[PDB]
Amino acid sequence: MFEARLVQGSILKKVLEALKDLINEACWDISSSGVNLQSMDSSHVSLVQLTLRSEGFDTYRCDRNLAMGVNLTSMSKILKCAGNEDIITLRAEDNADTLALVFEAPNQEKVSDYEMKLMDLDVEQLGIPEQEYSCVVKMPSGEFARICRDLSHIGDAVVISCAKDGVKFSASGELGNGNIKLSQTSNVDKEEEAVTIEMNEPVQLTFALRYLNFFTKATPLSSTVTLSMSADVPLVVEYKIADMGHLKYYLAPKI
Amino acid sequence: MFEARLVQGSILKKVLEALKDLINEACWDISSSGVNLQSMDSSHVSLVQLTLRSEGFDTYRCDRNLAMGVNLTSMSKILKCAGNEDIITLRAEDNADTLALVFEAPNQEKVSDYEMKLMDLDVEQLGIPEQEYSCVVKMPSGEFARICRDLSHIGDAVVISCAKDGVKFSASGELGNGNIKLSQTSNVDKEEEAVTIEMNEPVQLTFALRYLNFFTKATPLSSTVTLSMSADVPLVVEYKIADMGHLKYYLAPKI
Amino acid sequence: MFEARLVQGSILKKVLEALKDLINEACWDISSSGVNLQSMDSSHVSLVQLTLRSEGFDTYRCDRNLAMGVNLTSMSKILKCAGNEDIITLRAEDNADTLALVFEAPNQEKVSDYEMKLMDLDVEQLGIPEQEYSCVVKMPSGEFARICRDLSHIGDAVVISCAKDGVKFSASGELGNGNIKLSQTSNVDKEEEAVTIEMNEPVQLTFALRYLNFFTKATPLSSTVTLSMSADVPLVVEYKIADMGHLKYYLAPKI
Repeated sequence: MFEARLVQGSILKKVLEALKDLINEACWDISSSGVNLQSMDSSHVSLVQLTLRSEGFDTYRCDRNLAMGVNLTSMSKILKCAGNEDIITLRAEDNADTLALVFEAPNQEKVSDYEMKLMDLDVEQLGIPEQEYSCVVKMPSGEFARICRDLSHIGDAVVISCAKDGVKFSASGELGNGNIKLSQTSNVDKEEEAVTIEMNEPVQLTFALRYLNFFTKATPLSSTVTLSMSADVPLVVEYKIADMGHLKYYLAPKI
Repeated sequence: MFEARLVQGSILKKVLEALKDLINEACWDISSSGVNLQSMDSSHVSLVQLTLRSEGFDTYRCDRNLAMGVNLTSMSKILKCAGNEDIITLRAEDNADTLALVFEAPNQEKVSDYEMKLMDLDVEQLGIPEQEYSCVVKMPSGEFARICRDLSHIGDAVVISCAKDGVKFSASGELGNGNIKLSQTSNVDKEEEAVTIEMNEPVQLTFALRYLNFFTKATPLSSTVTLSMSADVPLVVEYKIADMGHLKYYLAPKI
Repeated sequence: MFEARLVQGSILKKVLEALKDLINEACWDISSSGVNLQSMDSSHVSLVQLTLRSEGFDTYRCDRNLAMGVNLTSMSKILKCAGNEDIITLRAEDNADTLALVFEAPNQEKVSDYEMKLMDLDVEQLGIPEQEYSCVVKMPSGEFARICRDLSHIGDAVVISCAKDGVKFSASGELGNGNIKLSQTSNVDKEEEAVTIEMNEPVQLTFALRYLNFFTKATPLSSTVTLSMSADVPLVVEYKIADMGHLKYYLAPKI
């Protein structure tokens, strides 16, 4: 038996809401150390890596490594039947072709029990080259979402320029161009309002806005986001999942 | 002649919003004891029965029993035009076949006078007698609304199974299957957000989920809903209309 | 050079919201006396005329009259990017391309520099010249908005009847008919409905409700609206924008 009881159900709701548009199907690599997902998106452009560590779960049980192939659109639909404050328990027999999802209200008067059909899929594998990056921008998650959205009216691509004297997002198109300059803070007082740049050398990279606008569906999961960049390698957009792990999205620059 | 004055016109806005999707035209039986509507949907699976007592109105007079044929699409349109806190007055002179509806804004600035056909058409008048039911379930209306909404993502039918210690709703379909068990809870005193059962013998019936989703548009009219059920007879779904009367939806099971 | 600055970002946004569904490509006349926009809408039915005097901006400089051809949907989008508390700067250097729109958030965290390509359109004009009208009605803007919206459920045309009593809007279609009567009560009254009317002779004209429902998108720009009517000429619906300027709509009555 695999069995994982997650007390804050909102978290799994949000993860599915952040993945279902970008990718339709993917295998859930389950083990004693946690749950891990790794997939390309459905247009073969970006890469996604999800991690939810075992200890994040209130109760956790994994007799042996499972791989469950999963339609995320169906999984999301089922999770929309969960409340935000439900305790969600995930359960699969060792080689069973189903995943049960139990949504307990907090007072135990209402209990829901769903049994999802798996789909049978060939796993993907990479993980990408772990790297020391030139720039690391930490910033509010709501601010990053709004920027990508604003600039998507102007252009299909965004140039992210970092230097010592700031970060800048620029886009360009048929109706013109725009530049959004977001200043580092010093003493912001809260921690989650900070804009901090860890800079080694200036960098200027171009990314497809369409894909960044997918990545920002993870905003509910965290109040900050970090962008790690270096020349000619994929951007990582990282959202922390409430002490349990993370959702990274990798994207090639143009060129 | 007919005239009924309702100071809390918000109630009548809620009833028409409850009726307009399911039923398109209906007979309005007006008498000195009040308003009684009764109709099948255009597909013959369900029946609605509405009752508004004369004493529920601020003023009421009926000279003359009347069977006004009414287009509920058109009446819901006109009611849209009413303020939330307008006084609503319904009116019919005699050998005129028109229903007038007068909305007087809260601080007598503005009177709106509306009038609609009153197409007296070949119709019905059933009733169907008092039955004794195997189960009667009372529960919060917003909770029944939620279970019908969520299960409609899974299948197009719901098995309702009643038992001493609770009621279950189960559905099955494309993306897998689902059951929601609500427990009898007692409490009472501080609120009736309870789930109570009255069980002479257990019941187990399948119903059309889309119809139950029409019925739940009445959710805003009452904090609770009752479900009376028996083998082979139509389910009743009752909503109380704040000390003026009731709204009952009737649905026959399958097989 | 042209340059204008405003603290009231919001007003600009509301002007574009109120124009952009009626007209696509527009020509802004920028002179030293201010900004002027005059155009038919894209169906050649109604006429719009916007005026924003130079004094209404808290800085204003214009060397040379410019005719800046803009797509109003694209400019509404851009202005959607700005904080409602943002300081806005409009800037152009004289012709081809660049209108620059700069949004500076209140305390210096964020600056947004946009640049809109201008197309070459001729500066229109015609400026149909003023008149004394049989009848001039002034009323709450949100009440005028609500009357057009509601009657649009009954009919496609409204008949405005002005009289010493007050003003009456009446519409008629398939479902039946409706009239709304606002009366002149005296003075010193709490209700915000002091409908006032300056009158030479009762008028009675019909108007397409589709277009009136375009003109009420200006509702946020002012709390009152003034209607000016005579037989055989266009209605004028005027929103005064706070001694900054005005937005006028012209619609001819049905024959």
